[PDB]
Amino acid sequence: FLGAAGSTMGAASMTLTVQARNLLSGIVQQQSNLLRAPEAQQHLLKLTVWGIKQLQARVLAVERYLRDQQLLGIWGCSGKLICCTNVPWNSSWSNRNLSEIWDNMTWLQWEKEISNYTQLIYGLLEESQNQQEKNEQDLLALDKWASLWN
Amino acid sequence: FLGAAGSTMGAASMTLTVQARNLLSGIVQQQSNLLRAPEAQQHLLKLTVWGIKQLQARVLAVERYLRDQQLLGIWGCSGKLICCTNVPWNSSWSNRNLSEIWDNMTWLQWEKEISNYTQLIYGLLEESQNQQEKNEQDLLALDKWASLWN
Amino acid sequence: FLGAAGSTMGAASMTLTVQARNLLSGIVQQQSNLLRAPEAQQHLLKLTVWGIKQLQARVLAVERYLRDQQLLGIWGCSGKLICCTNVPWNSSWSNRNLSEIWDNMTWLQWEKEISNYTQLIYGLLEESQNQQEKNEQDLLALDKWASLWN
Amino acid sequence: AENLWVTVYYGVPVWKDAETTLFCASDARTEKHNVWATHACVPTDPNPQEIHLENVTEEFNMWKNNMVEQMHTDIISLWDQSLKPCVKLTPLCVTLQCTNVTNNITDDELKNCSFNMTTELRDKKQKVYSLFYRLDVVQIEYRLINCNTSAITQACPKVSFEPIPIHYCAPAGFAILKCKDKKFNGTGPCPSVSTVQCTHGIKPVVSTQLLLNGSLAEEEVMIRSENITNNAKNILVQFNTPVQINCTRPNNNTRKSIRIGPGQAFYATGDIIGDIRQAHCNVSKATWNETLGKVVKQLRKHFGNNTIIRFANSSGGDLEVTTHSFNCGGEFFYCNTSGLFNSTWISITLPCRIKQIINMWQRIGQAMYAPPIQGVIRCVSNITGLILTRDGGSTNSTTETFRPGGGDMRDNWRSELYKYKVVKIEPLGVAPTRCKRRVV
Amino acid sequence: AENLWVTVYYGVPVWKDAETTLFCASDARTEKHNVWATHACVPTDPNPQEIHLENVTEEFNMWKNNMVEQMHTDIISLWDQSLKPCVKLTPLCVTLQCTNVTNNITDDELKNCSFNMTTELRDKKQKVYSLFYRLDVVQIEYRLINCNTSAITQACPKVSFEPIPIHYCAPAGFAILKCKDKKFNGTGPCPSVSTVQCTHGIKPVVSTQLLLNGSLAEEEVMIRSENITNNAKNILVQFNTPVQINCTRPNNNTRKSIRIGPGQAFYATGDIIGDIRQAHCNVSKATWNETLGKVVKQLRKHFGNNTIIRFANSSGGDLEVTTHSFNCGGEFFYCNTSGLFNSTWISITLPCRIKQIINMWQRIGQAMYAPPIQGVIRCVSNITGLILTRDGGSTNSTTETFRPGGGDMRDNWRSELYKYKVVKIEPLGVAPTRCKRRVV
Amino acid sequence: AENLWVTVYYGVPVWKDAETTLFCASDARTEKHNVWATHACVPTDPNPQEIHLENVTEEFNMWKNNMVEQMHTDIISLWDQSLKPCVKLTPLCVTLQCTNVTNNITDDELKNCSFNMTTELRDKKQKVYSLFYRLDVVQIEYRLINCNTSAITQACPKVSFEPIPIHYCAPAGFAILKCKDKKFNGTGPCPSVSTVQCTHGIKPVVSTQLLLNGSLAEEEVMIRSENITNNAKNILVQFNTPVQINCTRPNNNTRKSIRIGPGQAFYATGDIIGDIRQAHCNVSKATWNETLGKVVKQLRKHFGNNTIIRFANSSGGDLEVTTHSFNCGGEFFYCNTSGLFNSTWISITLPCRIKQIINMWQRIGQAMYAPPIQGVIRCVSNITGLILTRDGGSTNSTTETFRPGGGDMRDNWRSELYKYKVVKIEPLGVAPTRCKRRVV
Ligand SMILES: *[C@@H]1O[C@H](CO)[C@@H](O[C@@H]2O[C@H](CO)[C@@H](O[C@@H]3O[C@H](CO)[C@@H](O)[C@H](O)[C@@H]3O)[C@H](O)[C@H]2NC(C)=O)[C@H](O)[C@H]1NC(C)=O
Ligand SMILES: *[C@@H]1O[C@H](CO)[C@@H](O[C@@H]2O[C@H](CO)[C@@H](O[C@@H]3O[C@H](CO)[C@@H](O)[C@H](O)[C@@H]3O)[C@H](O)[C@H]2NC(C)=O)[C@H](O)[C@H]1NC(C)=O
Ligand SMILES: *[C@@H]1O[C@H](CO)[C@@H](O[C@@H]2O[C@H](CO)[C@@H](O[C@@H]3O[C@H](CO)[C@@H](O)[C@H](O)[C@@H]3O)[C@H](O)[C@H]2NC(C)=O)[C@H](O)[C@H]1NC(C)=O
Ligand SMILES: *[C@@H]1O[C@H](CO)[C@@H](O[C@@H]2O[C@H](CO)[C@@H](O)[C@H](O)[C@H]2NC(C)=O)[C@H](O)[C@H]1NC(C)=O
Ligand SMILES: *[C@@H]1O[C@H](CO)[C@@H](O[C@@H]2O[C@H](CO)[C@@H](O)[C@H](O)[C@H]2NC(C)=O)[C@H](O)[C@H]1NC(C)=O
Ligand SMILES: *[C@@H]1O[C@H](CO)[C@@H](O[C@@H]2O[C@H](CO)[C@@H](O)[C@H](O)[C@H]2NC(C)=O)[C@H](O)[C@H]1NC(C)=O
Ligand SMILES: *[C@@H]1O[C@H](CO)[C@@H](O)[C@H](O)[C@H]1NC(C)=O
Ligand SMILES: *[C@@H]1O[C@H](CO)[C@@H](O)[C@H](O)[C@H]1NC(C)=O
Ligand SMILES: *[C@@H]1O[C@H](CO)[C@@H](O)[C@H](O)[C@H]1NC(C)=O
Ligand SMILES: *[C@@H]1O[C@H](CO)[C@@H](O)[C@H](O)[C@H]1NC(C)=O
Ligand SMILES: *[C@@H]1O[C@H](CO)[C@@H](O)[C@H](O)[C@H]1NC(C)=O
Repeated sequence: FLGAAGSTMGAASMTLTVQARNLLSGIVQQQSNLLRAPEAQQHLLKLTVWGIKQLQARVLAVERYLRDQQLLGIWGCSGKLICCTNVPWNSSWSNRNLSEIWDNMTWLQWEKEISNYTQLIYGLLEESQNQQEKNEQDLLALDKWASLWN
Repeated sequence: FLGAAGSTMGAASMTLTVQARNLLSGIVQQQSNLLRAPEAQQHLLKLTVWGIKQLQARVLAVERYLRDQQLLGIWGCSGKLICCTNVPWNSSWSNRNLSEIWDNMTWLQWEKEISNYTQLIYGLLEESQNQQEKNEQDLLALDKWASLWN
Repeated sequence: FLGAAGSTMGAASMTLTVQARNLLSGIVQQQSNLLRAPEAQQHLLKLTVWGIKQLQARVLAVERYLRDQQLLGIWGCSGKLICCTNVPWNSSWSNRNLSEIWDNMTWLQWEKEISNYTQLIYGLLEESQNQQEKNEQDLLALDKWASLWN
Repeated sequence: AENLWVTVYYGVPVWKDAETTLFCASDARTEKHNVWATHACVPTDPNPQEIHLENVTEEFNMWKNNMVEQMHTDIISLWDQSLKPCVKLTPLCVTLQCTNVTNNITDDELKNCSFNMTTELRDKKQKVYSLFYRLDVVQIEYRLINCNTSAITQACPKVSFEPIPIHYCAPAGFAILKCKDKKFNGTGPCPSVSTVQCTHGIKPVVSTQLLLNGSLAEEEVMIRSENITNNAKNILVQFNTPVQINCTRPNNNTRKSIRIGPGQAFYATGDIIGDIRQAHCNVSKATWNETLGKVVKQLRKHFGNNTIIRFANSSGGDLEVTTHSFNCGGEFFYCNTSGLFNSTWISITLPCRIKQIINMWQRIGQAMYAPPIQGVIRCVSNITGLILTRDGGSTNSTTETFRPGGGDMRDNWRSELYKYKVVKIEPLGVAPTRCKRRVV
Repeated sequence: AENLWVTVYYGVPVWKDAETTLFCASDARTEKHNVWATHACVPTDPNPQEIHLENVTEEFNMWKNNMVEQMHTDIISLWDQSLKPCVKLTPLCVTLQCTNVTNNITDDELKNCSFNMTTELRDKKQKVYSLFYRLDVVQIEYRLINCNTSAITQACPKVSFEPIPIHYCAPAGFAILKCKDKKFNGTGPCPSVSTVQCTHGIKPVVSTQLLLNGSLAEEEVMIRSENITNNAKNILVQFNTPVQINCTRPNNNTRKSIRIGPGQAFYATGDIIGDIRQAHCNVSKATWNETLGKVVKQLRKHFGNNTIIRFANSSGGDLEVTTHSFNCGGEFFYCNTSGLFNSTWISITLPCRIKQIINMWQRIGQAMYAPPIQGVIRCVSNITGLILTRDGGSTNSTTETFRPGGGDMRDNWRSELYKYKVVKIEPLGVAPTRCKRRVV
Repeated sequence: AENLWVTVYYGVPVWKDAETTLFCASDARTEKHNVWATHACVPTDPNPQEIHLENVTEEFNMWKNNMVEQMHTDIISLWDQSLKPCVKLTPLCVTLQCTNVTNNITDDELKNCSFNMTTELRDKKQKVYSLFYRLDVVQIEYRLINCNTSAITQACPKVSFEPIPIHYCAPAGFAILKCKDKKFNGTGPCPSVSTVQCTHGIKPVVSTQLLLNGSLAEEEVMIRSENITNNAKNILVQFNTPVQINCTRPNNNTRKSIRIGPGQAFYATGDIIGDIRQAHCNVSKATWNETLGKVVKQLRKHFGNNTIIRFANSSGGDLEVTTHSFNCGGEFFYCNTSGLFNSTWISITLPCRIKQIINMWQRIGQAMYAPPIQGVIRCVSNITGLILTRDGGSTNSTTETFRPGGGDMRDNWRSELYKYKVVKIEPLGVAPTRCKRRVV
């Protein structure tokens, strides 16, 4: 868990070689402590201080842990931990050397590079994913027998 | 958001050309107001009126926002915002002209057409999706080398 | 619901022929009773005994109902109710006759067989699913035109 | 044609009418100890994104609306939650030796009462100055009116009573419709609707018989009822002109702090500076005459253009069904508004009384005690309409009589949640098309 | 064979025994102010879909069951939540000048007490009529029994005490098993089980020594114990025959309302109409004799067919371990049920006393005060079994002695949650097959 | 090169600093009625998996840390939740006829007071023995000090006050950083950090002017401040040597139980065995001299190596800003620690007083009453540092003066949450690569 966060993306190219360095299961295996004793306390006590503070924190992790699954679903990438797009590396003017990136730059530094236009990338993804591609799939509803590829 | 709900399905064929007119992200981006201040209040107050009324409303949107994801998973359509089936337009006796439908009829009016048999459609989908198709996929576990397509 | 749990896996090979004998929708359709009256009570009462006991039980089913969806996502099996792997039936030394298994053995008895090494299987799945396969997919990013299959 | 194939569509813009909880939203500005702010429940209130639809004639209703009950039950719950941690006044229900006051004009009045009190070390009691009104004491020489009913816990003086406006925001998976048709009366298909995520600023004021600060309509002053036919239905009316009510209370009203037992201070009215006059509200007779003319001219739309008479309140009842009652800066007024209703068919002062001990402002049972306010009280803002009743009876053709009824509080917020409706969102839709899956 | 390949299966019908919270479910019928209904917690209670399995012999247990503690801790929590907003009676613990009553037969009795009370304007006290029982007052002329322990807050009279049946419904991801084997004694592998989503209607009655309205077994009247070997274990027995108990209280019992301070009324027993008789319950001696014969004939199954004697409930303890105690229409009875136990080996009245001040019905500490009931009290329904104790001792072979023990309340609901069990659902299963993925 | 293509990466190990709620975690050991344990909130506390990172220099802060407020507001909330269901002592604020005690040495003292009390049947009062201290009674012959402020509800005697250590565990989607740099002073980039899921054992002690049982640093005894430049900033100092404080209270302190009204016992100090001596704490002068030398030698690192003088805490003011105050086994000590501060530039006893009525240990308003402890009180453990203030003023070059300030409680937990920080986890990252989708 977080075992090579301090590494560069080249030395975090091994993190994507492993289960994103166990980040996603680490999002959900941290719930197992509060999964293990929310009920096993047998006390009356007439009142609960953590009756909301745990429960507010518990559903906070779920909604945050579902916005990404909703976002990977909207980019056709649900289930795939790593997937490429049809949108290229666009005119986003953080254009540079590849072996500057995947050799010597940390992910945190990589975040510091493209902290701007991140929402611009995020709107850009669903454009090619649905607004051209899904209607291109509806264009694959012909099934001719004599004049397919005219 | 909801920008062409009053339109016909022909003029809501542009809604499916866009992100279902931003309906699905609109289901989840409405959570961001209560995501932004559930904790930022720094008050003691000894008691919470919205300590349950928000929390009951919060998990109501999650379970409703998960029954559909569970239902698209059961029809093999998880991730796909639009997908067709193997069940055809069956003997459901709301049979009519296509360019009556995808030209001049609102989605609300379309709901008024097939308000009945909607659960009959919903049971009909999982029949062809699993009860024939998944065992047909288990029939693709042969891998012969000399007598494949006898 | 649970209609052939007492059956052997051979007579629960019909359970996988149906919607896992309606187990997954049964996980979520049991929520519909507490979906139907959490709010329809119109009483003041100044205090709630089930204000936490329902809500703790409600989000307990969600997190348990999401760890599996997270686990099927990590094995590339999200959406697929039944899927095979690339990991074979390994050196797990519960090695036996197939028509001993899929003819005469209950699922509960089958659980009693492989209660051990179950976590060993679970770690074994993500190894072939990501740590070889996803980087093999990154090895499919070449697109040559004259020397593809050298 | 060929056999079509059903195709799911996830995110279809359809809706059903449903019922669910909403939540308040307001803004920050310290002293968030307001009894409705609950220390800024959702203090965000972001920018109001509003989206028109323009192609849908969605029906509405105001007499089957669910949001008014959620508004009503949250107000009483925000009331008692504010009133809980304050001081109980159960040692105050004792015998009172009272007498009148003598410094100024008659027809105001007040009572000079004293009692054995201050209860400080459980052992020493004192004869205490106090100055109470009428309409809160009864003879047997005196006792408070509420001692045959329940307890009389007082208000905390640090909290306020200014109804700062709130916003009801829909939760996820729901939407708030909003009819933009400027002549939508009460109930029916609205042609021009729009969608918001949160409502506008809604001041939760409380007033019988005259609703104040409102949401003013357009120049057709609207008439709202469930049905005109039944005489036993209140009639709402909405204005378009902000008529002013210059209310004030004349006196200077010195406070006097009393120690009761442990650290529980009690505030009683000290002896005032000594100019005992009447509480009153000045209303311009000209503008009031013009507003009634616009009202009666659209009242004649509903039935024959003949013989409109207006009356004072009838069948007696408690203050709160007869006088226009409200508070002004945490000081609760009761004005005999008889002098507004003569027969209109072709500056005004108003005598305002003051209670200090108030009942539960809807219910019977528990009752609060208002602390006094120092200085001179004066406040003024707009009216937005009235609550009227058609009497009917044997008047088969003529002499149509109206009296300003209205005792419920839900009809206040019915006059502002009329142009809103909540709908659930059903993002799952199916349709047949020409696509079919490629079965492997 | 070839190397197989592991294949996941999502939704496998397996289960593990687990522990989680459940929730009540009942039906609607106004006056939902019942102390266990909590104003209709889940008022749906839909149609009971029940599914048999027929091919599984699942083990059960009743002495390690978890649902009885969840039933027990919810009852005490529903108790105090009902008892919270009512009137405290801490001004009642005073000295009482008492005397007897003289109108009717002896061997009933009551005490004519009076005290300085009514405390209305904090300043005026009154000598008040009251009529108390015995078994709730002690000498020093008198005081209440509970004033050396804690407070004595009374019941709200508007609530009821009829134990309307509830349904425990499982949450999602869990299931409720149900053994259908009609001779499953207490613990072991049940051959015929079935699954429900909710339990049946369970009346949460409270009774020592004789459990009423029950869930009656089949004609083999069952014997339930943890082990017969240990003498320090209570023995449950279940009936198959609804034997009747015609209980009544004779007198007419006039109420008398007392004002205490602020608006806190207090209800005391006024002077009754004047026919002071005894509270009693008539039991048919014939049917009672036949039921014991069925009991002893299956008691001889567990050990040698010789010398069965039954005895009076064990001497000593507090009423609640000796008398069959219960309530009838909000009136709490204590009947010396000595006259049911002679040696059976080969109409009956019962003297019922009445307490009014009750302890916490399990605990020590806080204590409630029952208000009186007007009119004549009479109620009747079935029994379903007893709680017995084997004495053992030096009786190595013969003279087997039983006395109707039982002081705990959990053994009531153990007699109805015996045929239920909760299991979690583990929908993730793996198996090797002949399929392998087509690697691209 | 060719045009690259953006590729999402789910689970990137990046973080942002954020703020969220945490939760306690401890272990089991009955008698979990500890006022901070809240009956074992999360009683798991599993094995502490700790992971180093070694390649990141992450910044930290201790003066902008959020966890100390979450620690501070949970302690006061765990305080009042413990203090809620106990006995109120509002009948105790009465007049007290007091006199001195005469058995032993002067300069200790105590007052022999008696009052009309025991209030048992609302009608009989008694003259009651009591034995109070000084510093909690005032003349007018006497009354308690807190009767001009609010109520004086006492502690439940069954609960304890031993600060058992707790663990703050992060929720899901968050992580707890931990700086391992042994010379990280207060704020800046820590070169060697590590990640934990839960903190270590943190004893929530409460002590002014001398923080006890701590988390001792390494042999460089660290100096912590927001900035040295401003004189109006408290200075924390951390030790490396567990210096001992043998504290004790001499007397035997007999308890005396009093019945008050209903079942509300009250515990007052009975007449003791009769050896009235002084409460004191012995400190070894040698080791105390050596620790100050290490302190001043690193104090000279921050500014010129000249003229260090230490002082008493001025004159006047209250106790809690002047005396080192704490509790020892539920008995609250106040020691004039003047005798620790002479000018250091080149066994000790301490007079400890005892209050029994305590204020709210931060606030004004409600106040608790400690019950007495039977027997002889003695306890001893380590110190870990002090809270000092630089005076400054006109001392432009020399005579540097320090006095042991510190009145806030947050600076206690600032001395232990300095090496921790919470971060949210952002698992969504994008990067351009050479892969492109195969569009069908
Ligand atoms: C009628 O509308 C007014 C419009 O704001 C509501 O607020 C009241 O406004 C008056 C100003 O004319 C306030 O009076 C004075 O405000 C000054 C501000 O500098 C303050 O320093 C004085 O102490 C004094 O309060 C008044 O406070 C304010 N609130 C109230 C309760 O009168 C008013 O609420 C509306 N009235 C009704 C019945 O809806
Ligand atoms: C024994 O079983 C009965 C079966 O219902 C339980 O309910 C009691 O039923 C009797 C009817 O024989 C009720 O008495 C009368 O009911 C009429 C209905 O018209 C009502 O108007 C009268 O005021 C009177 O209540 C009785 O109320 C009802 N409840 C009680 C608490 O007796 C009864 O609860 C069962 N007893 C036990 C100890 O379980
Ligand atoms: C200082 O450190 C000690 C280390 O444990 C903290 O705990 C106190 O330890 C002493 C032992 O020297 C306890 O005294 C006695 O413990 C025995 C155990 O057999 C018990 O039977 C006696 O009744 C007596 O309590 C003491 O209880 C315990 N707690 C307290 C509050 O003194 C101590 O808390 C630390 N002091 C401070 C101010 O942090
Ligand atoms: C207010 O506007 C609504 C818009 O629908 C009118 O409502 C209906 O109008 C039709 C046609 O006039 C009548 O047949 C119905 O009886 C009306 N229903 C109701 C509930 O009023 C309505 O006429 C307008 N006026 C009033 C006074 O409500
Ligand atoms: C009740 O039925 C159960 C069904 O299993 C019996 O339980 C076990 O039976 C076997 C075989 O007779 C014994 O060896 C075990 O000791 C029994 N266990 C227990 C806990 O009883 C049981 O014998 C039956 N009778 C009783 C009185 O429990
Ligand atoms: C404590 O260590 C920190 C580590 O960064 C030092 O902090 C900064 O150090 C630089 C270089 O000396 C200064 O320019 C900054 O002004 C320092 N900032 C702060 C907030 O101190 C710091 O000097 C060290 N010492 C102290 C007493 O804080
Ligand atoms: C409404 O329908 C008209 C057709 O008359 C069309 O021109 C217009 O774009 C539609 N508007 C919306 C919002 O659908
Ligand atoms: C139980 O097993 C028998 C085989 O003896 C089979 O005939 C029957 O269908 C099975 N029932 C169920 C519910 O699995
Ligand atoms: C009253 O009406 C005036 C005129 O439009 C407006 O400016 C003001 O905001 C209204 N409300 C008050 C004074 O509360
Ligand atoms: C008692 O037994 C009879 C006979 O079966 C039954 O009809 C009745 O419902 C039972 N319960 C009562 C009277 O509460
Ligand atoms: C005090 O210091 C000693 C010496 O390291 C240590 O063993 C002990 O645990 C410390 N804490 C106490 C006595 O509470």
